[PDB]
Amino acid sequence: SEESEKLLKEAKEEVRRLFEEGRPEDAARVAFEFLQRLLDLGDPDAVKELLQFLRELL
Repeated sequence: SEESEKLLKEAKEEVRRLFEEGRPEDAARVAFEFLQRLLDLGDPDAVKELLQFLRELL
């Protein structure tokens, strides 16, 4: 819902800010943590959107 929507934007802006500073492995741990959250929230569209957001960044 709104909570999935807020977490999704936060996931995008944090994994991007970690990637742009270095840490290719810290940025991926935070994405994997955020993917599982949104999964358990029951929002597969939010995990699908985050995954597409990440692939384009790399």
